[PDB]
Amino acid sequence: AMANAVIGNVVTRFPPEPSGYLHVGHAKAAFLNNYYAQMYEGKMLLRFDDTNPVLEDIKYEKSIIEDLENLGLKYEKISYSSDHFDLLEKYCIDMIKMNKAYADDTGVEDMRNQRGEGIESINRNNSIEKNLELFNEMRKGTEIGQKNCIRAKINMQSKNKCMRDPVMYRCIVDVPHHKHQFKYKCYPTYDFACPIIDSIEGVTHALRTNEYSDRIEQYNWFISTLNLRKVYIYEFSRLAFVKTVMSKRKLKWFVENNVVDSWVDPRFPTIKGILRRGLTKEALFQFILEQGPSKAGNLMQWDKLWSINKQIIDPIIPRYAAVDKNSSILLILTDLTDQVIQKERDLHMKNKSLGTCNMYYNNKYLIELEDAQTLLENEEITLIKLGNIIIKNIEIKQINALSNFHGDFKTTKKKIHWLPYLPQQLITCTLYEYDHLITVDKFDWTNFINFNSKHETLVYAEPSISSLKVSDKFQFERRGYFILDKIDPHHHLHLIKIPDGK
Ligand SMILES: [Cl-]
Ligand SMILES: [Cl-]
Ligand SMILES: [Cl-]
Ligand SMILES: [Cl-]
Ligand SMILES: [Cl-]
Ligand SMILES: [Mn+2]
Ligand SMILES: [Mn+2]
Ligand SMILES: [Mn+2]
Ligand SMILES: [Mn+2]
Repeated sequence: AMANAVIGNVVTRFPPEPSGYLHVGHAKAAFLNNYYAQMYEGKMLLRFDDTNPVLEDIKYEKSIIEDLENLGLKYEKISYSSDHFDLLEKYCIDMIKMNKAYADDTGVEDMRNQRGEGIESINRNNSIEKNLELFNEMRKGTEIGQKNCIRAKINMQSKNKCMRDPVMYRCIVDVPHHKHQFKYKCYPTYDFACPIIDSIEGVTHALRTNEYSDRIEQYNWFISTLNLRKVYIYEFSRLAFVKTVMSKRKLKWFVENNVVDSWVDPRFPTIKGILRRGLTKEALFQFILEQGPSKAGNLMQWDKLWSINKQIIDPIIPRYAAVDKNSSILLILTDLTDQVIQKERDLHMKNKSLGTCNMYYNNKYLIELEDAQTLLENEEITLIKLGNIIIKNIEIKQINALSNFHGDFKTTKKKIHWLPYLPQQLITCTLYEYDHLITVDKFDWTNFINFNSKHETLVYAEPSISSLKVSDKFQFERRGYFILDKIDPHHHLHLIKIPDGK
């Protein structure tokens, strides 16, 4: 819903916590806020939701910004929740002075169960000036102040657990804030800060994953009680996948235990990781647009996302060939000579926009051991993109065959790929095939870790693959889809298999 949205006057905002790397969960949010803003020719704010102190190992803002650019999402302005602390304090005092907030020194268990059973706590009827004295205590971070929090005074008998005096401010004196250090001793809560900040920042349409509770009634109460400009708020379903560890504790465990090497490892749910695994932002965004709502708590399968991605990339990438380097066996076309013939072929047989490549042939070829051990004497097979041959004797250590290129491809059922036996021009490559880090769909947990989830293979590839640049995607004939990840000394390629949904 873009309720009462007006063309040219919509402002949304994407509000990630600046305390971690962007991961695919953020995906939906980042896109939908951009989607709706473009639908209405409006603006999308980027607000780092730094409302409470969190110990950070790195300033994550740069990472988030870079990933957002890598998704084509552009935003009008960048703010911090923390930029409104002074304003938020002002409003908190106004709340106290309208008798719509009180200080409460009741304990956490007691408070939780009085909210459960609906008992208004003793302090609910404090005087305004007592509430003010206590709030200043919190602002100062004294003993008393740390004993206290500020709650909204709504309705403890309400049907909705979120309207029974939610907490608005808290006193945190020991954890530093990633921007203001220990300058603030009290901090607003998410529930109090979000409506206020959206309102004063110009947001017309706040978008939020459904948290299964009716925070909406609360949001709205805050906005009306304070007499602020109204913000519409639409809840959409969270996007989460199976076999995906999204918990920072367990992610850090992986990283510090050398199960992965960085937070950008392709088995990780970070945006950098999944792009590195070969996903297109087009695929992800179309997946989001096409998936509809999801019951709170449901996890999606990866297969549809990768199938979308395959349909996207299949028509716009070159097709090259590669064989297993240590097990490839030699096939000799005994009627030809070792003169090296070079023919122009098309990089895509059905998309000449990608252009041409050079193909080399000789009397000597490299074919797959599986393909090889499938052959039979006097069997006429097809070297793809080249022509047909008839096998003579399967010596498997060698295969001898005779050329017959001018015959038709129709009468042939076996159509194998190949590499010209030119070791000084064949390109050596490492293929990485990744698997999920956990064996289960959701959560003694480390006993479900797939430790051997990075399979490496050495292959030879056509010389023309040298033309590829880092991050290029392509297809290996009868092998699958890959993305160039790294170029090494002596043009050794590191290639990551892109899942295809099958
Ligand atoms: Cl609470
Ligand atoms: Cl939804
Ligand atoms: Cl955690
Ligand atoms: Cl790595
Ligand atoms: Cl086949
Ligand atoms: Mn920071
Ligand atoms: Mn010769
Ligand atoms: Mn010929
Ligand atoms: Mn495996």
